[PDB]
Amino acid sequence: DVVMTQSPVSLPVSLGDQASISCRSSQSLGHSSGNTYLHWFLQKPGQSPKLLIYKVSNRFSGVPDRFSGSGSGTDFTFKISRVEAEDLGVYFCFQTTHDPYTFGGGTKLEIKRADAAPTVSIFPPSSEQLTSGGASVVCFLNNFYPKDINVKWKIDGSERQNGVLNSWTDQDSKDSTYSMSSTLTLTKDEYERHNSYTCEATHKTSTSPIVKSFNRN
Amino acid sequence: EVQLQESGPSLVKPSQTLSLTCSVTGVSITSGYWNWIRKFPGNKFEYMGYISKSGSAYYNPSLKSRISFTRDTSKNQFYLKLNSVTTEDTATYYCAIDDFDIWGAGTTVTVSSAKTTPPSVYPLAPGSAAQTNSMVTLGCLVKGYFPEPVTVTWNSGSLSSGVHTFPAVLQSDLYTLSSSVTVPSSPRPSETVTCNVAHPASSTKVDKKIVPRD
Amino acid sequence: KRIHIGPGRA
Repeated sequence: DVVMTQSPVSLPVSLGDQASISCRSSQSLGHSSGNTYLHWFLQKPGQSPKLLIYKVSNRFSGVPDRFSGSGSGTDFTFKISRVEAEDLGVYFCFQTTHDPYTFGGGTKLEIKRADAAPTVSIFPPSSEQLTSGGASVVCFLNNFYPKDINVKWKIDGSERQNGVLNSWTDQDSKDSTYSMSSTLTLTKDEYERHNSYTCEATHKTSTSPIVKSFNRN
Repeated sequence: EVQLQESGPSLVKPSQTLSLTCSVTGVSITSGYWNWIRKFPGNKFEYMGYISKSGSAYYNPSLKSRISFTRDTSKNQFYLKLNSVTTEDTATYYCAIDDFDIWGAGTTVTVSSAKTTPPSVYPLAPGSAAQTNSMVTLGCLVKGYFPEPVTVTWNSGSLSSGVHTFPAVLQSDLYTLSSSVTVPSSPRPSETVTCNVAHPASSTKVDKKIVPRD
Repeated sequence: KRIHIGPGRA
C-alpha cells in the first residue's frame, strides 16, 4: 500500500511569499515523470478536490504558473511562487501508479496577513426560543487576525465560563481573517433572573477588551 | 460538459449497509471508468475502487468484502454498497471522473445509533443595539439537531458576501450552529433578510425572517 | 481534456 508521507502538516505563509510542500512514497512511483503518476490536488473550504498538478510536473488547465511541480523516484515537491489569498486551503499529494491508489496526509496552508481587531456584536435570545424552554445568547467576533482570541461572559457582572461554545470559521479567502461565534446557553428561568449580559473579546490588537452587552428588560 | 452528484442517507445505524448513488450528467456512464472515494474527518482520503467502462469493478483490498459496485445505464447512475458499517465508516463520500479532474460535491454519511433530530432555527436580531454605522449584523441560530450537515443561505442565496457560517459543535449528542450576515444599514430593516436552513437527514427546510425587536 | 491518469488507462 504505497504510503504517501506529506509534510509539513501546517504551512503558515505571508502573502507574496514562496510556499513548498513535500511528499514521499515508500515505493517508486515510476522512473521518468511521464510514467510517474504522482499528482497534486487542492481542497478549498466547503468544496471538492481540485486537480492542480498531474504527472509530477504537468500543470492542469486553468492553473496559474505560480504552481510548480517536480520530483524523482520517491521524492516530490510542490511549490507556489507567489502565495495569494485564494491559495488558502489544504493541499494533497496522490498517486495512481499502483493499486490501491493512495493519498498523502494533506498540508493545511494558511496565510500570514496583518493583525486586525474583531467586530463584536451581541444578540439576545430569540422571542421564540424562550417560548420553547431555553435561552441562548450569541455574540459574533468578525474578521480579525490572528486566530487566537478569548471570550469572556459576564452575567450581571459575574463571569460565566460554564455553558459556552465557540467556533472559528476557516480563513477568509479574500481578507484572510478569522471569525468566531460564541454561544452562552442557559435555561429560560435563569435567563429571566438576570438583566445585563456582557461579551468581552480580548485580542492581541489591544490591551483593553472590546465589550458588547445588552440589558434584558 | 460533465457533472457528478452523489446522494444517499446521511445517517446509518452500525451494522446496517450503506447505499450511495452517483448521478452523472453531461455524458453517459458507459463512456469511461468512474471513481469512488471517501474522506474521513481530519482530511484523510481513501480510494475505494472503480467501475469500468464495461461495469467491471476493482475494490480497494481494505473493503472488497463489504464493498460492492453496480451501475444502471438507463438512469445513468452507478452505485456503491457497503455492508456492516461501523462508526469508522463515517465520512464524506465522493465519485470522480476517470482522470480525477471532476468530482461530485460529495455526500456526508454518519454511522451512529442516535436518532434523527431536526434543528430549531431562531432569528438573531439586535436589541435596539446593532448599530448606526453603515453596516448592521444579523444572525441565525440552528440548534439541537443531528446528524450533520445543514446548509444555511441568506435570501435564498442572494446575500453571499458578508456571510459567516460557523462550524457546528456537538454536545449532548446534538449539533448546534450559527450564521451571521452583515448588510448595509439602509437595506435593513427596510428590505427583508431571511436565513434558509435545510437539514438533509430530516428533509427539513426552515426560512426565518430577521424582524427587528419590538 | 484527456490527461490519462484514471482507472481506465489501457
